[PDB]
Amino acid sequence: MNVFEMLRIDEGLRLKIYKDTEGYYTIGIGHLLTKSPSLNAAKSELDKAIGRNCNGVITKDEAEKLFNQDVDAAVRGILRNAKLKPVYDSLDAVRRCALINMVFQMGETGVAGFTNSLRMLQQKRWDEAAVNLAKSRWYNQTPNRAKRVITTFRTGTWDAYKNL
Repeated sequence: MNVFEMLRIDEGLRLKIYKDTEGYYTIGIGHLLTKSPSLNAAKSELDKAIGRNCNGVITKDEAEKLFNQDVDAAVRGILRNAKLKPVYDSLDAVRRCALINMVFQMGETGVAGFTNSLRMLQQKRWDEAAVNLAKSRWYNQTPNRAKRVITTFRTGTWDAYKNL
């Protein structure tokens, strides 16, 4: 299993503009288009992102292209962030995938706010960090996805996804 397959499981694939769990306009593999209420603002962002008039719909290829960009941007963002990088560097390969996942879902800024949890992961206190991470809006809003990520940080294996 790799980060791509992991995220594809967590986000799903949708070829037509859709609303995410927070009610935002999204397309493809979890690609946020806008936080704006206007479907029109969304279709506009979409066309700008793809480079064609899409009329709210994209091909598999287009979705995968966006996905490749988003994962790359997530990784580079972690590597450039002063709070994130040291954590990332301290982790093993699977746990690294877990942090990429959180950053892809909630942005760098959002993850950087998990001060205490970050400190625990850095210290390799797996159990403690898992309990701390669960005390968040993140966990309460998307509990099954959060549990999958949390288990990944906890165990250092792909067990939570081997099911799926």
